[PDB]
Amino acid sequence: EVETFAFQAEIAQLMSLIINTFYSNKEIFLRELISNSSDALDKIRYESLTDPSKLDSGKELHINLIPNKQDRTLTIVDTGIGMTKADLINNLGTIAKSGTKAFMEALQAGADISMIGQFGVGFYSAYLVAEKVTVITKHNDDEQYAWESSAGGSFTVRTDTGEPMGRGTKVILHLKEDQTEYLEERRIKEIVKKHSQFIGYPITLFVEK
Amino acid sequence: EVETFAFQAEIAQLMSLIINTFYSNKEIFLRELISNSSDALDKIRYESLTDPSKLDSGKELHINLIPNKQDRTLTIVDTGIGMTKADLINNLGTIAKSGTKAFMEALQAGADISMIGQFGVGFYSAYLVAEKVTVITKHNDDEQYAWESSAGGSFTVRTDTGEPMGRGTKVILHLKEDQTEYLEERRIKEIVKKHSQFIGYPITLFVEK
Ligand SMILES: CC(C)c1cc(-c2n[nH]c(=O)n2-c2ccc3c(ccn3C)c2)c(O)cc1O
Ligand SMILES: CC(C)c1cc(-c2n[nH]c(=O)n2-c2ccc3c(ccn3C)c2)c(O)cc1O
Ligand SMILES: [Mg+2]
Repeated sequence: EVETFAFQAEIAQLMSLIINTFYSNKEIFLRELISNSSDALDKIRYESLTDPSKLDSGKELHINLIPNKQDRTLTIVDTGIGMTKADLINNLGTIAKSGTKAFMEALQAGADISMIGQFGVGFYSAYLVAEKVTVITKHNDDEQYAWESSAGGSFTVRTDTGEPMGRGTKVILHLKEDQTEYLEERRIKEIVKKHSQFIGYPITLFVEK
Repeated sequence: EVETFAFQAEIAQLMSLIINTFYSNKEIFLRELISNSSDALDKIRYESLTDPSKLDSGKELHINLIPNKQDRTLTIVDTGIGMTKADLINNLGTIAKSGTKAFMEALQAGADISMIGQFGVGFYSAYLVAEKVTVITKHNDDEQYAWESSAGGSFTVRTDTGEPMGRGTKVILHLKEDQTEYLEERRIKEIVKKHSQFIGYPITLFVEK
């Protein structure tokens, strides 16, 4: 079964702002997702200091970047703590209602779209480049779930009974037709170096066949 | 009773690096602490969406900056989620062993001390300016505790039975004698504007009598 939900009104506003504001510095989406993965990795790392069994679902803490030119998708995989079904539905674990409001007030006072991550809602910058986003996630305390949205005010959640991930989150960006530069190896490397050079976990850029 | 602990060896190394490396851009300490407070505020905000009683210990989410020229202290107060005694002792809730190692490897590959927060250990940059740091914290699930360290490889934890804080964390920096500029109103404002201008919670700079 696929369940369909409406975004809270503030998030629907934020998504529409991101989709419809003219803003050419779109590459910041990657740093925001990589920063989310690092946070999730910190979370499982910290919990595992008190309970080492929480790593039975996989001991390696890393981030993988997977371009696919045939599907026109960019996928960011991490082996972080993942999210429960309730986390997914509660705006992907973000404080999105209050962060959106503070963010949009900051935009009126001189802030820039690239500061979206300082308000806890950097995930939604995926819609700078993507027409649709899928989040597949597995938390130790729950089953594997897939969240999906093409904006337009709604999102879906379903169980993901295919290939298990052990533990972690996979964000699949279905890129807009004019944003395929973010599938290019040289472009991804350039962005990682500029905005995410020194982070606490290995980043592996997959190459294509 | 005051209990005395030894830092793990990696943290003692990191603290010694921060204290003994020549590095003039010391003002970044404030952004790191303010960023920690914002994270803790995000935490209580997110938990309160599922359980509004978690705000019975105080509903306002903010950050206060308190200089005191007579005591030569700078204090950052937030009403975030706070920390338990175990969190305090487990390196202040940080992943400090693994973050320190990754950080110091990053320092060898071109990173700079100001990137300390990208490795989850920004708190320890307090020792750029402070000879001693006190952390007084109150989490909903525990009693009020005071953590303290003047570096030198050890720290103390005691109960703090004086003035309750409801919920949150107070970081008291006892400034080094040559670092009193960070008590000046114009200096604090300048630093907040440069590094922490757009964040999701109000920052109030206290003035002095
Ligand atoms: C939100 C997006 C979809 C996302 C989430 C997680 C994730 N897995 N487990 C977690 O706790 N997180 C996480 C981490 C940071 C976050 C939130 C919410 C707000 N911030 C700042 C959630 C991830 O690893 C990658 C991601 O791109
Ligand atoms: C660590 C210092 C002392 C500190 C902690 C908390 C705090 N209270 N409750 C929390 O969870 N945190 C917190 C927040 C962020 C953190 C950690 C550890 C690593 N990062 C990145 C801890 C605070 O509000 C202010 C602070 O300066
Ligand atoms: Mg952060």
